[PDB]
Amino acid sequence: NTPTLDSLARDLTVIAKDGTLDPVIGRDKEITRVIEVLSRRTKNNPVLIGEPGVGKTAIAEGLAQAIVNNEVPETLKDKRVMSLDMGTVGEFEERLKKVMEEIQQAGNVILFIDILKPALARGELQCIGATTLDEYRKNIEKDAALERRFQPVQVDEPSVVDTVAILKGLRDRYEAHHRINISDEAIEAAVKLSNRYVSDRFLPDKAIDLIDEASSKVRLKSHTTPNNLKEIEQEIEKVKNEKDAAVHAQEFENAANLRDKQTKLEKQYEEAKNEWKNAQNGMSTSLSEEDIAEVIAGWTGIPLTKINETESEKLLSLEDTLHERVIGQKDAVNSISKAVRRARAGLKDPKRPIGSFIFLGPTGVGKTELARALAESMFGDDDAMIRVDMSEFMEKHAVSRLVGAPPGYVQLTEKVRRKPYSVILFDEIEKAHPDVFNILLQVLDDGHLTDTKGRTVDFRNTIIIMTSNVGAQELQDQRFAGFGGSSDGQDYETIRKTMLKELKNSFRPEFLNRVDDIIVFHKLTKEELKEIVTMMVNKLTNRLSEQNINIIVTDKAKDKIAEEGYDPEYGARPLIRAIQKTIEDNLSELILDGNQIEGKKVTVDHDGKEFKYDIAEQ
Amino acid sequence: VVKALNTPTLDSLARDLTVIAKDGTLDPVIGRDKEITRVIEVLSRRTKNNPV
Amino acid sequence: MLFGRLTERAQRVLAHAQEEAIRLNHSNIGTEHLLLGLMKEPEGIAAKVLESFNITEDKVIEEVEKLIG
Ligand SMILES: Nc1ncnc2c1ncn2[C@@H]1O[C@H](COP(=O)(O)OP(=O)(O)OP(=O)(O)O)[C@@H](O)[C@H]1O
Repeated sequence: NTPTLDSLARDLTVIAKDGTLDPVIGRDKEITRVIEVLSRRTKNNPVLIGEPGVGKTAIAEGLAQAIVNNEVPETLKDKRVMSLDMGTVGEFEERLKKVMEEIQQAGNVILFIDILKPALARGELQCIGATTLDEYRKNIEKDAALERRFQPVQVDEPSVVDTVAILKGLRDRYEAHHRINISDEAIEAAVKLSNRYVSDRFLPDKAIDLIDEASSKVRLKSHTTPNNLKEIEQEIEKVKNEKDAAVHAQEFENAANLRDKQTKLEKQYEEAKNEWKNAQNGMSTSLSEEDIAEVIAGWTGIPLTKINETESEKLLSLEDTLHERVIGQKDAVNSISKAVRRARAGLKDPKRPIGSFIFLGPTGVGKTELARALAESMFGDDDAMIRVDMSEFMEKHAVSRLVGAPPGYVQLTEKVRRKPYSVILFDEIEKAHPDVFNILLQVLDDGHLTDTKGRTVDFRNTIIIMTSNVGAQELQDQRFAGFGGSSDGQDYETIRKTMLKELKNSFRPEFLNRVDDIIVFHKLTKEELKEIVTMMVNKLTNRLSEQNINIIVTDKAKDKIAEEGYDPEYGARPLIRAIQKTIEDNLSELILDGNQIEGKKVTVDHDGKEFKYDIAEQ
Repeated sequence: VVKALNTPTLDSLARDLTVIAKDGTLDPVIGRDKEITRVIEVLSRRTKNNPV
Repeated sequence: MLFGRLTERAQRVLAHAQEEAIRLNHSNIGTEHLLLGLMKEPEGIAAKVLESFNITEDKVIEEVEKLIG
């Protein structure tokens, strides 16, 4: 019975014999793979290759449990499974020899791990590894003796349908504890919302983590006292205290009356409790899909208004959001709106990125503003954007930075792994190392990468937008080409074709084949800045909602301030400086003058020379 | 005025809080209602019911 | 546990102190008012304590009125 092995490690077949834990669900293929590898004459030592946390222990648990259920074949029939943890690591080597001798003598003991080279060379130990890929390629692959004795097995997270099956399998184990009726529609919504945002710890702990507050909220709300039993309980408590005081007062004349009142209150409380509990038991604790959405709203900080969507009106409202946040140049909005919906529906290849637009045009037009608006209207998070600057990626040694530090030395992949649903933006792409272009082409074509540690990152749900400043000199010449007008009257397709023809001269012909649509921004005119000033004023008023102050700016002031920093090359940069140094300078003094304008209305008017401020009621 | 007037193992190995709080000696915890509600909501669950 | 343990007579003492504060033109409910509120409750256990100590109602009222302003 291998007493030495049973004392120096933890036996799993004993725990699985009682079956006190939840059964391993969704790992029906890993068990068959393990029992098939263990039956092979050569390389009979499977290794659970994968990142920690994906359920490597569950594989061993299921393998040990299969013995009790008589599901293992004759090759692995009535054979115990023993796992030796890394916490038990001279005198250390004196125990493993006895353990392997007992394993060889018994013939039914299967070793499991998270000196031994002669043991594995002869195949006397059918150990099953569980180390990560990084350590497996660092301590096992370097040895030739163990190279032909260990068969790597790919163990990773299951599919979404497998996760739904796992959740439905253990439904009773959760419903029988707190007596909560879990609806079928809540399982799919929960598994969708968990994978939508929580994608850091992989499966299955990123999908089962939602059922901790969603049901508890309604359970606690329905378990409280609706101002019926609390008053009776307080009356009973005060009557009991009064009776105790009377008993300690040696005044038993009122003791009988107090006892009778206490008995009557106890009877009334019992009747009320019975009639309340009958009504409570008359209905079941059904679960709705709103609780999971509320829980995930607090888990990630996303407002509930964005999560509570059917993913059908988002595409329609994308154009409205882009037109509201970005003033003018609707051609880019209409061009990007058509391309994203095709990929979202499924017309485009799922592995390829949803968006592959390229931003072109003069600086200061607001490309970053449009990117942020798109990210907010598509994902709902403004800060879920990763920006990589190509200014530092000019040498050959810089290619080993975004993919990760190679083993021996000590970015983008690490950040994008935690946020697969993020918008990726690049700057100065026209000046970058050639290997970066190859990496970007591989991302656009294959749809995924792999770091130096062997972990595979995902780029299927990532939108790649590259901003290039080349070709800006061509657009500005077209505006002044004809007197009395510009190129705005020309069709957008002609300008797009000319910019594409000029773009492929500097870039690779095959690099532009993956671009869904070339994005070209227009110029800023006098009328466009008037609405930008209005938007800035509205944003300033919104930021002053706490002080309850209404600020209105006349169009004359907007026109006067628009020309203060009008420059096509700079863009909208001088506008912020002009706004801050004209109105806000006087506003701050009024705020600090003992709340002079608190709870009032401020009006900005340009009389021709200065900006007179009017203070009145709000 | 004077003349005219249960799991015991854990009790000795630890300290009981609700006994002292029953007598009305501890300072009233005010403003921590959100934390108390969060703790009681997390604690009442089959899985992941150990708040930290 | 402030109001969760006071008896009916305990609240009567407080009410007597509060009503005596108004009559005496005192805006502060001092300790001199609780004594008067207790003296006007000849039903509690404390009533026997003062009765057995030759403590009446009229003497304490004037004694506390002389001390206070
Ligand atoms: N139509 C518009 N309405 C309001 N603000 C606008 C509009 N167009 C541009 N802006 C503003 O112009 C600013 C320009 O800054 P931004 O960083 O976005 O510039 P950019 O043109 O993308 O260039 P760069 O890549 O050099 O940073 C933005 O912050 C945005 O608020």
